[PDB]
Amino acid sequence: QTQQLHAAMADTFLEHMCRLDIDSPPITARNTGIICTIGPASRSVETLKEMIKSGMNVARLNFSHGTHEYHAETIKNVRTATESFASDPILYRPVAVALDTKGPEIRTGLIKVELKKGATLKITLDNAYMEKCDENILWLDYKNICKVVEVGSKIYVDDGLISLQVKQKGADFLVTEVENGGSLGSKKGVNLPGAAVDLPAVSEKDIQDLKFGVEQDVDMVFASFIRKASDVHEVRKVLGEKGKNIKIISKIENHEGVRRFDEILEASDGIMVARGDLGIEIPAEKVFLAQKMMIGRCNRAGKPVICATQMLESMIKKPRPTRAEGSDVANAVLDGADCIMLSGETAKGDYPLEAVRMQHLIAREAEAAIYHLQLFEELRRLAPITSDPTEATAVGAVEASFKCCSGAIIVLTKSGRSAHQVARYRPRAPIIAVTRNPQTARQAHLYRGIFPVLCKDPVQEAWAEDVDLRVNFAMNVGKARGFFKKGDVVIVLTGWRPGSGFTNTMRVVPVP
Amino acid sequence: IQTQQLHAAMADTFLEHMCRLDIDSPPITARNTGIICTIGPASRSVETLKEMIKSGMNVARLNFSHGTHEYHAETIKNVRTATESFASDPILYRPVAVALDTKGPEIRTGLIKGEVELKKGATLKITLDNAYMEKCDENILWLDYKNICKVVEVGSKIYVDDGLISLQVKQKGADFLVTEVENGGSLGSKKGVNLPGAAVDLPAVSEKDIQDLKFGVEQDVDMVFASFIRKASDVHEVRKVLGEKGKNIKIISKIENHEGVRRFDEILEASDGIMVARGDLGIEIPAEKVFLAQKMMIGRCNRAGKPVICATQMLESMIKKPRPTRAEGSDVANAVLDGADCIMLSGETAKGDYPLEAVRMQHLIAREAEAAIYHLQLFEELRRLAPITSDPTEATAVGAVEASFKCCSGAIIVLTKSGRSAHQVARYRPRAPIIAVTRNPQTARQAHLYRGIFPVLCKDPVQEAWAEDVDLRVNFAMNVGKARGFFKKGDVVIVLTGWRPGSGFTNTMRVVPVP
Amino acid sequence: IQTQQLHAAMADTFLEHMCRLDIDSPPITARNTGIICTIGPASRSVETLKEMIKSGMNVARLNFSHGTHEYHAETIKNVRTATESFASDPILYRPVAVALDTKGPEIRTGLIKEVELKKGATLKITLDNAYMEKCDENILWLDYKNICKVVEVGSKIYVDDGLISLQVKQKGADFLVTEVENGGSLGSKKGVNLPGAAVDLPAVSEKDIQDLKFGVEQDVDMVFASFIRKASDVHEVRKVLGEKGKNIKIISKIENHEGVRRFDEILEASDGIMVARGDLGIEIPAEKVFLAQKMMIGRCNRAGKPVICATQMLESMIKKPRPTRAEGSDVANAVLDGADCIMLSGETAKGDYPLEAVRMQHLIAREAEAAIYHLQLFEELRRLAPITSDPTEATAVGAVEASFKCCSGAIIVLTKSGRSAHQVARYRPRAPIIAVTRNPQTARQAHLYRGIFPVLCKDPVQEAWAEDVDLRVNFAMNVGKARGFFKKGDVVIVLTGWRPGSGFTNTMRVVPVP
Ligand SMILES: O=P(O)(O)OC[C@H]1O[C@](O)(COP(=O)(O)O)[C@@H](O)[C@@H]1O
Ligand SMILES: O=P(O)(O)OC[C@H]1O[C@](O)(COP(=O)(O)O)[C@@H](O)[C@@H]1O
Ligand SMILES: O=P(O)(O)OC[C@H]1O[C@](O)(COP(=O)(O)O)[C@@H](O)[C@@H]1O
Ligand SMILES: O=C([O-])C(=O)[O-]
Ligand SMILES: O=C([O-])C(=O)[O-]
Ligand SMILES: O=C([O-])C(=O)[O-]
Ligand SMILES: [K+]
Ligand SMILES: [K+]
Ligand SMILES: [Mg+2]
Ligand SMILES: [Mg+2]
Ligand SMILES: [Mg+2]
Repeated sequence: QTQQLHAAMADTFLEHMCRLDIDSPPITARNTGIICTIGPASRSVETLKEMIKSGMNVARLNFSHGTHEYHAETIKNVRTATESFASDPILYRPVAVALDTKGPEIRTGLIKVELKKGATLKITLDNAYMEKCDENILWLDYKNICKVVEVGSKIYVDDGLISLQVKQKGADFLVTEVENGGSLGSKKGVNLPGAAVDLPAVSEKDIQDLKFGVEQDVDMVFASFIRKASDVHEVRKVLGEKGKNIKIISKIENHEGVRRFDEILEASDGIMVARGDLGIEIPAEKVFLAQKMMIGRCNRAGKPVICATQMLESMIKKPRPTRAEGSDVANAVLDGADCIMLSGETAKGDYPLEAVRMQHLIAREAEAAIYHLQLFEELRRLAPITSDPTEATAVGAVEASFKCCSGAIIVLTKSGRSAHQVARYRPRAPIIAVTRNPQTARQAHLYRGIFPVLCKDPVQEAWAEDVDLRVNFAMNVGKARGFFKKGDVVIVLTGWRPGSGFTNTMRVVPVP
Repeated sequence: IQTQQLHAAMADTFLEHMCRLDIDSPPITARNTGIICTIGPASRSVETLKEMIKSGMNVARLNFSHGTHEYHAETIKNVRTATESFASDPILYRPVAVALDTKGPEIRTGLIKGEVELKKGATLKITLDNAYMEKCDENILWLDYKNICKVVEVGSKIYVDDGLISLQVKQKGADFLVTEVENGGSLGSKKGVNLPGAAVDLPAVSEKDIQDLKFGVEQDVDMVFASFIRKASDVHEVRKVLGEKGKNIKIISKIENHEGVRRFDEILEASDGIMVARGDLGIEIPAEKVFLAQKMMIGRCNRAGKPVICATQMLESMIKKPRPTRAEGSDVANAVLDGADCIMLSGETAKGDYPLEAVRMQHLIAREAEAAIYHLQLFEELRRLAPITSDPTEATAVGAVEASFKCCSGAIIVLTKSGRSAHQVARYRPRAPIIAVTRNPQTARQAHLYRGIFPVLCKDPVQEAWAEDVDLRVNFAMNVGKARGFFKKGDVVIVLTGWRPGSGFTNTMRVVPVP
Repeated sequence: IQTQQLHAAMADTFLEHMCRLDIDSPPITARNTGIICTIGPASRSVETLKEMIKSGMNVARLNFSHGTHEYHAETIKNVRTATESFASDPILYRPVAVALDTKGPEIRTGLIKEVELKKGATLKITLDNAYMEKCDENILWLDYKNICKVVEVGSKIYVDDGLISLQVKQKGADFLVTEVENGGSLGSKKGVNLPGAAVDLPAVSEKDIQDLKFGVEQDVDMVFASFIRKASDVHEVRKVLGEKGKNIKIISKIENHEGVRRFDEILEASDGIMVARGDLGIEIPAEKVFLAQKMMIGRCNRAGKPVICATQMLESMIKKPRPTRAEGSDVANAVLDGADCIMLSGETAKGDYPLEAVRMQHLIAREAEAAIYHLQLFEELRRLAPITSDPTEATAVGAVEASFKCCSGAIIVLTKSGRSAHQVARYRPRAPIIAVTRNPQTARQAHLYRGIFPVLCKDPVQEAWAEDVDLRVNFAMNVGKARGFFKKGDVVIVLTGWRPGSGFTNTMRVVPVP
């Protein structure tokens, strides 16, 4: 029994669970993409190389902190570490760069502090106190707060750990009662659930950052606090035609984003289940519901989805994660998430590498436990009857791959989409996407199962032989990575002519 | 609005699928189930034999329990004359197989003394005395089976003429038997006799059977329907007689008795296909049990990828009437819904008053039945029970069929020499017709045994560049498709080829628009 | 090893289920599908009519397109004489329903001057009543006096079970000139069918009203209403049956294109449906019948209402003691489709082998019932069942579920109107439903539903209602033992109510047999 072969042959979901075996080793290929946030603990080229070794697929820059040149330097360090392996196209791994926006977030000022259950707290908009915060007065970013808050509303501060109830309202001040204490630091996040904030989804600073990313030639944008389709369209407009290829991933962080989800998903390249803010904005017991709902609909719609925030919190201070954290990652993968994300764990943690290694390990185990019979089956029934060659070839390829127990599905692609279409049907076997486009190579990490492979060889002449060469390139990468051996059987997808959108050929071929 | 039960096939449950079946939903012009017609007095003329091909006959059956070698030699000639009369156009031409159905170990009566009527109660004597072999009446009756008195019993039931006459043995003699008529009816000349629950010792392949098989090999037949097969060793005997000169001739075992049903897995395994011979079976085992046997055998053949023919009395009524009974229409439909590769007419086309109308009716019902097939559940269950194999051809076939459901394709075009590339696509039961393009005339004719395979014979000379030779055969299929109304210009199609010439290199699937 | 296809029903897939079907696995002695026999010259005698009950006839059909009112009045008397001849023993006694099948809006020819028709030779059709008994190869008379208004130059006219076909060449005022398209010999008073032509004959005619009112008086159990085409036609039958016969079940017969199309409309207004294949097979194309049949049986199963598969199930046996392979196959499939009842017409009305025909239906239905994939069936019937807060329904589903679990020999159900039993039936248990009632009419009507064994209690109403219940439960218990449905040690499901009167069933008990 390899990678839960006996588990996947079961008739029922329950019999499948019962047959799950801890002593059944997974395949060396790991399908779920890993996204790491880069900060003080992971910024050095030296450790940044080791994160790629450990399995980081995408690098996140959080734009709610740091200056433009702080990030410009981070990107440089990432590309230095990444291209340090470029001297060997076979073992080399593309690494994407992601810009996560600040967005319409509310922050406190600087502390001059411990708060007590009962003791009152005044909230001012007076900029004279913006660096003089204590147990009596507190300053905020949101200068229009007094228009949307209420006598009796709950205000949450610092990851929703401090809660306050508004007793009295003023013109530019609010009198609150501390409902649960804890200590208050500098520049902390503020939430207002059940209160319709009027801050724009794309602000002035947001426009600056997006235009900056376009120039830094980023791969994707994680747009914070998206609440409707019109907000997604605004991000597109700002990115413009110069960055029209940059992927837009909408972050669902609030009640409205959950509710107008179908509206949003439709207008976006992908979705991130931003659990941090979401866990404050809606009740904490409801998050798993939202998470599973969104991952399912993304799976149904073939668009990428990232499970994010607090997946391994413990590891910010500890070398081993809690049982619940290990359980959380596994389930996120079993839910069908394309990518999983580390934040604090890799930005400011004491154990950034161990945290990444742990994500690889769990995702690989979780991928084996996937009931591929029922999954692929249900994904067919819900797939549309289409007369598009590419789609038909993709379904057929995945189907063939389950039948001949193949080691990989090799796919030649320019824009990435040929590979995207194979991925949405979730084969067991890894999809090796061979492209010459460096950007689509990096972007391919958003999709579950896609192993992007960048070809550096010059364009041969006879297009037939040029194809063959790229196919053999994939073949060598496969052998070297231990995805398959010599005698093994493999699926190869090509097109009848050059250019995007002509994939129509599936071949079953033994390995050289 | 809603073609070939598209709304019916999209249902979640088998019951919801039945409820959504709509009489006003027209089927596709392609009909997948093969039709096999028995040729006799009513269908022997080249002239009417042409019209049977027009109507949809795919295979011609010669029943070798009647007629002389040269009677059949002439029938075959007439068949090939009618078939090649369309050969002047490779696009509209249809290959037609020839089948030899053996006499086998059957028991017959003698001739009625110069129609005798039998009465419930009146006794009847059965003699082996060859002096009475042409002097049969209500008192004496002669038989073929000279070893009958060794396997029959005082109290055994003997059935005569399609099991319509029944007799109980009262006394046993050395060469005679005294019986009591249990239900009457009139007795004719040379009628079939059945002995259920009595182990007959007649050989499966007799001397006459060997003569007929060797004759078929020489007449270059396509398939053998072997009567009264009871075990694997009987199948192996047919192989041996057919020899190396006729090693390509398909062996279809006919299940006609209790033992054949029981050692079925043993038999199917050793045979190229199976025929559910309902006529004799319905006498040999209880009539209420036939449907069980039928459904069991069709399912196991579907599981095993081997062809299966539902046979005998599918449209009896039409021997004398232009319209079939409601039960007969229902029977054909169910046979197809059960998953039968071919359906067969016997008396209906051999000696009937309406041979053509009988064939037209089979086409019509089979086409309607094929639309009503719950393809979601069928294909699905055929995957789960398909073996995990590292054979390129098989993987390409499954993927092709899968792709065809996805892009709603009009056909799956398959280049094949031996037929097997096409066989492997057929066992997964696509909606779309499989157009099998071959140069081998024999595999073209044999391809009719498999559900969904449209054999197409290429007469063009071998082009040079093998690449272009392939392209030409692919375009040949394309033209046949357009002309037959299987697909139009803009339509999407699946094409299966190999990486090099020779059998067993199919590994390439292409999704291609039609010229 | 393996009783009534136990190994076949344990399969994971429909295909694996087919493969595991075994001819050497004997069925249970209980047979669930109801048998309906048409009574005529061959089966009219009290003496043979007793033997039909012995063989398994559950309902008796009277075809009202032939015979006079007193012909039928006599037939009914003979049926009730044969039936009550077993009444001297309540345990072995079997209730037998009486059914009135209407004539309806049918078209007939006149009397022959038999005459032979030839492909090509022309034929004139007259409405002139002077020729109504002078029919030959040149002239032919008809019932439908408004025919010339709905037929066309080029229309096809079918005569005698759709075996003769004619094409209209010229149209007149009261005549039609046709060309014979396929011959055959023409007899007296034969059925005529006009497909694709909208006939304006009323669904319930004057004669139909007379027959319905006659049935009400003869205290019939059900009405098979011919040529129903819309819900308004069903409502007309109700009105005529009135309040004096409001308990008489209305089974609509689907015989034409319009009836198929407005089926949901019809089924919804009717107590049940009959797939009248004879006329339907002429009215719509013969290749399309199986589709219609399977569609209608499925929808009736979904809707919990009875459905009868009818006409030409065993034609061969009108003249032969053994049926054709196709006929044996047809019956089986009709049962496998989920039909509540199967019907013999010519086979028992005018056949040479009425008894052998009934015995054959028993035998096939019993084999077919064993082959039923009960896992998938019951399962799909739950998913499509409505979430209801009705006690009776909940108790029925739970009972059937319990019966699959404890491999029970029966489900015993006390019922007055029959409905408690109807609700258990629609979920299709393996085990036979023994419905114990005192109402003689609901006992006879219970035969319309698959699986229901109606049992009539003749004992006087005991006093303590608790003991009165117990007695009826023990009555069922004795009937079960005597019929060989179960033994002493066996386990059984019992359904009762908390108080007397209809619609209080809410109690399910699992009980060993005395
Ligand atoms: O970007 P897409 O839509 O995946 O297109 C993939 C294309 O790549 C090919 O494999 C060849 O690519 P090139 O044109 O770059 O040589 C085509 O056959 C196919 O149409
Ligand atoms: O059904 P078969 O006998 O395996 O035929 C499949 C063969 O057809 C082909 O497409 C053409 O074969 P030939 O060139 O020998 O005619 C081969 O590539 C492939 O091996
Ligand atoms: O099917 P119905 O007409 O609702 O009959 C069920 C009724 O029969 C009983 O089992 C017996 O009551 P009766 O004595 O009135 O017949 C009741 O408990 C129950 O309400
Ligand atoms: O921004 C995030 O990652 C969040 O809110 O979880
Ligand atoms: O062999 C046959 O076809 C039969 O017995 O019916
Ligand atoms: O009347 C009928 O029963 C029919 O037409 O089938
Ligand atoms: K024969
Ligand atoms: K009638
Ligand atoms: Mg956030
Ligand atoms: Mg035979
Ligand atoms: Mg009728």
